[PDB]
Amino acid sequence: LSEIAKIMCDGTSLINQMKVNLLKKNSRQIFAVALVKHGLFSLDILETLFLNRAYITAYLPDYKTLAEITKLYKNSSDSENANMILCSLRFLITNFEKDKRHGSKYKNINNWTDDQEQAFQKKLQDNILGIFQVFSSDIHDVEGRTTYYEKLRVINGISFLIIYAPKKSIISALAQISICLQTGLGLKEVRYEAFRCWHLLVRHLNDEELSTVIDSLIAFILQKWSEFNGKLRNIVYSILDTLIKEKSDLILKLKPYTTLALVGKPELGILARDGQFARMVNKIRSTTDLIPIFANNLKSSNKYVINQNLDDIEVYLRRKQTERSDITLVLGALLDTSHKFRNLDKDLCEKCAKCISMIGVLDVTKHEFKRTTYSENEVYDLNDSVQTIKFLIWVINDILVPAFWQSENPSKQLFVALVIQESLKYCGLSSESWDMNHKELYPNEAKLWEKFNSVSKTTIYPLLSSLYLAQSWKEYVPLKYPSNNFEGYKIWVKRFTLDLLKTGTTENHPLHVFSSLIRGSLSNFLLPYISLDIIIKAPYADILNGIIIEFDSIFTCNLE
Amino acid sequence: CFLFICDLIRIYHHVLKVPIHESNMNLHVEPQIFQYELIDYLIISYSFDLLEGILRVLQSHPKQTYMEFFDENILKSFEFVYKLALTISYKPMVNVIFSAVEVVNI
Repeated sequence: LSEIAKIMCDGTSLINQMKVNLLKKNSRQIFAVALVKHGLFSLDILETLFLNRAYITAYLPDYKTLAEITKLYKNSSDSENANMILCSLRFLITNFEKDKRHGSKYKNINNWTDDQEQAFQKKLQDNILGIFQVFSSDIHDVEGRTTYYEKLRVINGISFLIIYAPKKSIISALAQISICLQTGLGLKEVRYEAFRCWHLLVRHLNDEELSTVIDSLIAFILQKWSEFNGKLRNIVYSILDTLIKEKSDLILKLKPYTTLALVGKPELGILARDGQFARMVNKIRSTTDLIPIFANNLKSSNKYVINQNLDDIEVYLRRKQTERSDITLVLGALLDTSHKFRNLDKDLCEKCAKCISMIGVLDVTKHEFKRTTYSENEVYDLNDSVQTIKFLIWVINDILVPAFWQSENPSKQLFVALVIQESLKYCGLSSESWDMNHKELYPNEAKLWEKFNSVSKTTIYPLLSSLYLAQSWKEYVPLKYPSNNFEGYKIWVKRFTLDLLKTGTTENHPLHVFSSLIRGSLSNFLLPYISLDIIIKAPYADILNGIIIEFDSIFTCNLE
Repeated sequence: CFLFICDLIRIYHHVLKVPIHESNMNLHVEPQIFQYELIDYLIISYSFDLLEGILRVLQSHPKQTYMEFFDENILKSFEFVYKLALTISYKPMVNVIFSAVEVVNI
């Protein structure tokens, strides 16, 4: 026990203060978790450790957040002992139960508690949130402790989570952990067993899933083929085999594009391994105008997927034309590709231009599907409370969904969970949309919220922190002048904080404002929908607060 | 001649500190002229090559005629050019790399 004393002293005169700080760290650090896995689960022994060199208050209080992942980060044939120890550590999360005989009883034999078979379900689905927060902090931050040792261990642990997780906590942040493992695999060294993990996912997930993550992998593999060794190719083959066998309708009917590309890449032996697979693939292909399919694939942004799209589109167009023979949308797709590229990666832009070379000006009479407008539609946020419901669902479905899905932003998903559940109190009982005759009939399923329907119907954890922003409200000169001076991003932030100023009704506006409260273009999109309340009112303080900027920016210091 | 050409070089100091690499946006679509490239390349090089040749005629002059030329202006002007040349934050450029370092040798 004096080893910690020596370590702190090397850290001396205030070594007691050092011990206090280190104990504070160990409250949620891996100290409690690893002691639990090493010695036992007795909270009395935990107090004994709290008296090893002193520093016990946080024991009951700090029993949940970070020690959960700290324990999770060791999930790694004889270690079944460690597996049961860890699973028992998972059993014991409740600090009160730790104080109770449960404290020394949750490390019992295999036949552990059985009310835990649902209470423990609730427990794990709760701070799956926190442990994901931990791991994304371990991955997508700066991590001056780069140390992909952590990445490896976290991958091991999350794989064991696939080994043991209910559908609900799975989908709690399936897509998030997908992005985490995805950027892992993107990183060089991870792949060696990142693909192992991918296979572990493959062996048992779902049917509705196995879409929103698989194409990324497909693009990766059918793109980087050069730098794949023997055994990488071997595991790849196993993966192909699993793809063929355990979930065939997905590759054949629910995402056939991958099959198109891989077959058109003829150094793989798809027909050699399975000639029956080849038949079906080719049939469906020659059968349904692949142009809209490539259009949907170009709607996946990223980079690898876009490149695969471009190449395969070129090949298809070439062969079809050499023959003799909708057609339009690829052109505008490429337009956006280049437009985003217009500042990033000239090679991608040149690929878009090569596809446009194959196509070209063609005919203008041939109707161009360029749209007319978009949805800035309203739905009585004041009256017709049903239309207010429409208002909120419109807000969440329109753009909050992909942001809540495609964003690479750890903390923002916290607000996602919080305020989206706060919006989901309109469907708070899970069985409303889940097993019941209940007529929740939730709209805007979007196949993503539908993918999230159960995972958000009653997975609500409040997470409602926001404070101390009222007085400094940049409004009336503090806003018009700041925007006319510079900066503009913070100008938009301040303006949209007109809700923090004088809006935020607890009905809808409070949660709506606190939504982006984590805080970047979304500001402009959300901005149009504020001063209507006051201009209804017939208040004047916030009215001027807004109007000052909203009319001074008319010609605010041009020709700066 | 010498100073005149070093500060000629600082009139063409816009060469040896071209960036570390072609950025994702920086294009190589071009008028594709090797003309003014080779122009200024000959210029810069030949000029450093002056530096070389006349400075080595200095070194091969009688030892008597030495310190009469060396002032801190040599340090500062050649310091400008060296910093311009053996970049640690741009593209290095083997010829100028040569020349500059042999001036160090000088």
